[PDB]
Amino acid sequence: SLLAYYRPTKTQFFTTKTEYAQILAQKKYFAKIMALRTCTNGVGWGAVAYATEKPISTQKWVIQPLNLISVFPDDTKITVKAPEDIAHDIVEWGQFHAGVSSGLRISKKATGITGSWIAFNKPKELDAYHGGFLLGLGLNGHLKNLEEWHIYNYLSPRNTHISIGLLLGMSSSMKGSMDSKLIKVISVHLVAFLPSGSSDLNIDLKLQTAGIIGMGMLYLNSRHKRMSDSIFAQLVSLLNVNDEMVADEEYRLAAGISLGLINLGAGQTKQNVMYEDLTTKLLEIVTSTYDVENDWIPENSQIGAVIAIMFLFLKSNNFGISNMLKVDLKEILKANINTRPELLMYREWASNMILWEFIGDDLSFIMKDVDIGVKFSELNTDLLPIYYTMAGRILAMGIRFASTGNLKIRNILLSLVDKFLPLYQYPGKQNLDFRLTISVINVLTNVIVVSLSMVMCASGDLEVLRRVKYLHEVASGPYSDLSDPTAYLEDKKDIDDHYGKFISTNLALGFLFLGSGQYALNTSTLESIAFLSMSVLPTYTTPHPLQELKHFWSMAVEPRCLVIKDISTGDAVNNVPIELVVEEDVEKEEVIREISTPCLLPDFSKIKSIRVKMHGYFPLEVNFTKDYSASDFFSGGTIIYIQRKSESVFENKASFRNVEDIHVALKRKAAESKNYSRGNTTSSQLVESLGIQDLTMVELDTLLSAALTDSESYNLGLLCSDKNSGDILDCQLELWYKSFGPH
Amino acid sequence: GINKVLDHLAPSELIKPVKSCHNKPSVLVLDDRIVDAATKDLYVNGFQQNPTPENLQHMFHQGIEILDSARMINVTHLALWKPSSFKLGNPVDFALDDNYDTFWQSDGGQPHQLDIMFSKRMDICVMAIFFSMIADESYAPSLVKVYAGHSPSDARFYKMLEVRNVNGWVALRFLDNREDDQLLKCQFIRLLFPVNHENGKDTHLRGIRLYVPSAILR
Repeated sequence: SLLAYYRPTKTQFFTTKTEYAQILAQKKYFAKIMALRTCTNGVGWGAVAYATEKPISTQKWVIQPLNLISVFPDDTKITVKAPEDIAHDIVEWGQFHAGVSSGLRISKKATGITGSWIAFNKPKELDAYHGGFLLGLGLNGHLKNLEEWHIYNYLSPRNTHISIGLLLGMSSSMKGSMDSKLIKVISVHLVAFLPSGSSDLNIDLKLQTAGIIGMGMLYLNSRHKRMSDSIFAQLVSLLNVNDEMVADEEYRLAAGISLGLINLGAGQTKQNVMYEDLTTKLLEIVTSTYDVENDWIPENSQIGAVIAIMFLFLKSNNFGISNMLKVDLKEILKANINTRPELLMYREWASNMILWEFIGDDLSFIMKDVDIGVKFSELNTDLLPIYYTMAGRILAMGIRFASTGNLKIRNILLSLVDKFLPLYQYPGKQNLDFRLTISVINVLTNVIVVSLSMVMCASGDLEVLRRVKYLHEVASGPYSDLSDPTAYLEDKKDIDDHYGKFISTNLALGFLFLGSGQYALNTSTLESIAFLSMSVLPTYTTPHPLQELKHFWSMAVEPRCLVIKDISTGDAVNNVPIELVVEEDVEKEEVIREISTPCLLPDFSKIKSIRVKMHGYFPLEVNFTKDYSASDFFSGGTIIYIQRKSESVFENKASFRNVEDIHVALKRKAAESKNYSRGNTTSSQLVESLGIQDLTMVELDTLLSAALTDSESYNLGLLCSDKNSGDILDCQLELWYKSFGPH
Repeated sequence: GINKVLDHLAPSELIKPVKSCHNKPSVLVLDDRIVDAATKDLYVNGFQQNPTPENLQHMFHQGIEILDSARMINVTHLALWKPSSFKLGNPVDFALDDNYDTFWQSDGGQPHQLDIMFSKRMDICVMAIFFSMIADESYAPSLVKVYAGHSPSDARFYKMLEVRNVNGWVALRFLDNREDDQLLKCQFIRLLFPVNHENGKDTHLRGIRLYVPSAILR
């Protein structure tokens, strides 16, 4: 109810005023804020519904349009309209996000989704919904070979959203095939890669960023020099927009992630010369200090260089590169410091990910080498680097323990979020130093909630929900309680801040309930860390760079849900206790973990044995040795079936080997009475009435009926003197009766 | 120790007094007909018919000398500049040449932009602008808004400047942002000129300067 978007949204408003006009203005302000929320619920609804609905091919898809109409407890409906109430771009950006959610809802293994199907579902009028929907199908892996007929039909209008959706989705569908017929299309799109001296053709900057991210992701694991060096030149070089030179942070971030994704896993070298040359060039970019601002190497490429160096040596444990990348707080706080402070977060995050064996789970790793060391404890810009320091360390920490769950990490983040929550969005003393520091606080608290959600994904935890609910509700800010274009920009800054605050909390809400809780993220395969790290990129500040990438974590989501089914009946059996053997995410020996049946077991490679025990079905225990792993065992399916024991009269011939506890007998009697409430009607009672309960006794009674030749006599003696059997004492008496009884 | 440094980093109950900011953007008075100690600090040339252009040149030079007379460091040439648009007659060089006769002119949209990009974290203390109401009335800047930030991404409003009659250098030291340092600490400064006097279209800039703290053989 909190996260749904297709319906009026319940709102809470403070309005600590009595005048009617002032109350109406705040309600209208809250309505605008709620419109931002409705726009950004795309990120959340994608994660809530991953593979829920299945397609029928013949059936026609439908996309519910954004409602963005808020309802107050007074039930005086206020409707937001564009572009009067909110920025115009925001509404169809949310439409694009909702479309991406709608496209991803289709399952991966669904068949029949060919190039004709999308054209069949075309709305005959291009809009943001269809571009997003197209992106969703492409991202899931359905646009493997899309026909060239209607690629031009889609791309003929210069609309950015459909083009962005088409480029990203299709590139994600092939995902590393190095096909010519498609890489050439983006090559046409990208202006800088176009042959030099050609007359400039109008291409939107966001479209260029969309094309370049698709190419890098298209060239995944390709290790192709002719493209990587060109991509590197793209990061360093300068662009042309509207016939005037422009330097874009957005485009350079895309170039950095592009270079990192193409050459993923190419840094574990002990090509090496050329990799060393590229590595030292990127390090030169990130470490160069310029007293005078050079035109073609601004600070905007620092994040891209840093992000590029992230993917070169991912999961390589190269201490030296991390040390030259990792920044020491004690040294820098002494100095004046240089470069944009936001680079520090990315640098330390990169350094921590390189050493993919020592990501500390304790507050000491988070709180390592941090001290205010100044008399003025009031919030000042001098202590921004430590906030960015904190942000990077916790982000690496959260991604490291992704979906595996833990208690100490959750508690530490709970303490951190409880501490950092009150300061959030508090414009008390309107000072630029204070305002910048608390904007960093907003970024930091967005990171802590997202990271806390990342570690506890798919569990439906209570306190994480408690914190993410609070961040979601209550706009706060300058309005409420806690020259015309100039006013437009003043309002635009605040509304963009609210949009950035809303995307983070929506991501946490979606991640907490991923695929209705039965799907979880994967961090085993090398490229999975790449997509997970790529999608969690904190871009919450203006202008929210590379937002359309936020819906990519779907590459990392995979099942990992274990349920038990019966064999004879063929139906599911639930609510049976399961004991689990794990490594406790450490080198410790073992801890027994008791869970219910529909529960997400941890990663298969870390599980050594699993057993099922419950009163009724006989137990099944399997221990996984080095030869076969849990992943290989569950490769056929994540469901293991169990056989049903038998309550048979023939089993209890004469003596009850079963303990037959009084407690379980009473429970069984009550359970049978429940069905009876909702007698000689069973065949077991019939055979009991017939008196042929003892199989061996009746057979030997028939055999002894008459003789008693020597061979069968010795045979009956042998069964009587059996080492282990059932009604031996009963058998002994009949021979005595047959031998020496009345006749 | 860990908890206390977090509390110093994140003071929860210590900072927030009442949360009752008025939130309106503060407006600075630039008029030169009233004599006050605060205006004399920000207005240098002194309060005064309209002077002839040669008198304007004379007082232009005297203001430059007076501003440079005090213990100061000029880093105007230590940053990257990118205006909204040129007009192919005079780039920002004639704005930064410290010459009254020459000037820079933009030509384009009404909300004119002047971008100041820094290479290193420099702590600017005194912001100097020269205006000429009588000499350039057609292209006189009437409304000025000065931004601040560490990057083009995080540019934020700092102060307003309304122009009525200022034929001289204007000194702009910053104290609201940081009372302890009495100076501004940013890497990104941009200026806006959304409207001119008597409903003008374009805008000149006679002078601009940035201030920071810190016999022979031929």
